[PDB]
Amino acid sequence: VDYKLETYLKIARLYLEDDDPVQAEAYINRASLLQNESIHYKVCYARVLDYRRKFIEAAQRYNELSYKTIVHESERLEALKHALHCTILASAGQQRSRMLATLFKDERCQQLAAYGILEKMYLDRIIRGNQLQEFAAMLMPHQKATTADGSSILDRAVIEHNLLSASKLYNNITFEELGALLEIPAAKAEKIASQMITEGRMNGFIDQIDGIVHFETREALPTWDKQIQSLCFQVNNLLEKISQTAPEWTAQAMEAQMAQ
Amino acid sequence: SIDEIYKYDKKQQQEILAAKPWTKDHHYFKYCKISALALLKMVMHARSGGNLEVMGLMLGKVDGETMIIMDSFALPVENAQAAAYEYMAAYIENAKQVGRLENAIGWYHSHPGYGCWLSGIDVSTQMLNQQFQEPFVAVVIDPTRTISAGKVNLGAFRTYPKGYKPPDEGPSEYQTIPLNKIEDFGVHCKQYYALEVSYFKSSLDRKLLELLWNKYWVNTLSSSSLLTNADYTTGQVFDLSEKLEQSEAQLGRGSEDKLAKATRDSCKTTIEAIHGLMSQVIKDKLFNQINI
Amino acid sequence: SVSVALHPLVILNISDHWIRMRSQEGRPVQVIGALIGKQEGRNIEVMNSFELLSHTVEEKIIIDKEYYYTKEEQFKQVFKELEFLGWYTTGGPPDPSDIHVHKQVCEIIESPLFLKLNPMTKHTDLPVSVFESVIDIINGEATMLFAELTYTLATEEAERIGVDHVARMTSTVA
Ligand SMILES: CC(C)n1nc(C(F)F)cc1C(=O)Nc1ccc([C@H]2[C@@H](O)CCCc3cncn32)c(-c2ccccc2)c1
Ligand SMILES: [Zn+2]
Repeated sequence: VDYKLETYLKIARLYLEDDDPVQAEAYINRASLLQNESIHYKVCYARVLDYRRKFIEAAQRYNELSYKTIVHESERLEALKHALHCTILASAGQQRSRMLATLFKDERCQQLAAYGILEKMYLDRIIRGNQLQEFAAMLMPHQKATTADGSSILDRAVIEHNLLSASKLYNNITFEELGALLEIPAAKAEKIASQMITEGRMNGFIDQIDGIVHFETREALPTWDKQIQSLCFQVNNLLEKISQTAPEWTAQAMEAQMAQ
Repeated sequence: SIDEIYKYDKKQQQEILAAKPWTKDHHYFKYCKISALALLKMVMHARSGGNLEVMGLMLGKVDGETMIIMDSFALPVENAQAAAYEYMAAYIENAKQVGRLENAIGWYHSHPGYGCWLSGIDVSTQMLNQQFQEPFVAVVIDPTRTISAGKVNLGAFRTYPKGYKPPDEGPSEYQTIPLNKIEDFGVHCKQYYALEVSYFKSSLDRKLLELLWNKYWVNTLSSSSLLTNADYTTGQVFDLSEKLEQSEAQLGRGSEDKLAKATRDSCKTTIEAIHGLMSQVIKDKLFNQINI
Repeated sequence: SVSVALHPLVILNISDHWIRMRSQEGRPVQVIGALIGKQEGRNIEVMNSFELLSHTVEEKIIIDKEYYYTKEEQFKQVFKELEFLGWYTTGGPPDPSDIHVHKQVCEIIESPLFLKLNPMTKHTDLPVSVFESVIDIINGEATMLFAELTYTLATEEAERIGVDHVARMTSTVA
């Protein structure tokens, strides 16, 4: 009945702990046929997907298993931790953005050590060196996927995120300051910025003689219109707050008096 | 009971259709009434179309000498028959089970930047439609002149039958038609007549619009229309220069008095520009001149 | 937390739907529909809205999914760039029926919005209220609640002209 399934799960978990994932995935796929005839199966599948450099699926599985009420609170928090870790270093895309939004909307995410990086990725902020250092410290070795020549995927993705987020604070920036803010050599900063602009990820242009990369222009008349709109929004909100925090009194009496 | 226009009775519509009075007279329908929602739907669809032409259908009913339009929907048109009629039938079938009981009463399409009139193809299409399915009406919208003039440019026309020659009686307000569409406007101008257009809305719509104006004035106060339409004015100036060239050629020798028409077009464009400037002058006086 | 922009066309659609159903059936009746629009980054913008077909069994509302997918293909034929965003209804404060219908809707899109209009109101503010669903754990049970979002009004020139023309309804400098 379930003895064979339990033995298969035990063998798969032992092979996974032995860093032999091929046989574990094969055994999990074989046992999935008999699984439906009847909790730990989902955990094993999520672990297998995590071990195959497929991070968005593992994150989704871990999040959907974090809501199981038949599981202890600590294990639910651990599953949330795994989902967050797989989401942060998952490949960039729309599904990753939806996953980040779902995790940000979760209150239980506020008691984890990787929540700050989740907030910085979702809200388009600059991730400094120390935060990434601690994140790499808390990562398990199979997560750190690096090419043979180097160029760690996580570090490159963090550099791209930092440069995109710095595109929203600066009107223009030199190469030296961009390399000091990304903590990379200025030549590498110029190369990364040029590559990013070429593929259409960003809007901007590079003046090499001046050594300046210029982001969006923010022209004058549309800026004037936007500032006018914001000022009128302030007026409307102030009136709403005055009227809803202190009725009768000034609000309605002066409204009527102005009408009269 | 302003909402009574929204109540639909099928028996009266069947009786009117079976006792068609429009088959005897020809200048029968002279009033068009459009709901606020339908008009807004057409305007948004035409604006979303861009600089191209978009066409859709128009559901509604009839009431005496009045054509009432209640809703609309957009045909795909990426097509006359085939795809367009498949979409029409499927949409009507889908919408009949959610509360939309009315059937088609017309078709609408946009004329971006060259007025509201029926070309030769539009006249032929309207003749074909009125031959088989009656009553019918053709609504033409200019989504670009609406922004420039601050006025909704819309016109509901109905086409005279072939072989009928009405005796004059055409007011024919002046329309600034571009040079390449003047000839098309001339041959087919007496084959159709325009219906006077009015608009209506319900009570909840009125209340919602009144409550919406309390926060919608911000967008009016921060419009800056001088930048939203900068290519339209350039095209208008090009057409006006060509018309001036033709009027000069007419002057060198020796429409009627083409100089007057060119002057009218120049005046319209210039007045639109000055209106756009004075709006910004008012904004500058209000907001920037409070220098503390 | 997303930032939502609203178009007056959606409010007109909802009000017209309510008026039509109330006039046809003879008594005021709650309506249920859908919203479409475009999301850029974290900013949502609700453009249009189409009615939806639903049934009532026992005391619960069941959304007809086949009709929804038919209408989804129909609107995708025309508005290619527009995407499903959430649903709308008419009423007052959120109720457990809205929770049940939102649970039903969540099977279609991961994070739908919830728009509620109040057709019978006494205050001097727009009765449109926008909510998002947030999952929570209470006494070891997984429930969901509504968190309200602050919405604005989208700026479109043709939309502004049309709404102004509708609101007023009757020289050149003058
Ligand atoms: C009601 C519609 C579907 N219809 N029914 C029947 C009839 F055969 F039954 C026939 C028809 C029908 O497609 N008419 C028509 C004719 C011409 C155009 C375009 C055509 O010239 C090329 C563009 C220039 C133009 C300026 N003004 C009309 N056009 C359109 C049309 C309008 C807007 C978007 C796409 C097409 C429709
Ligand atoms: Zn036409």
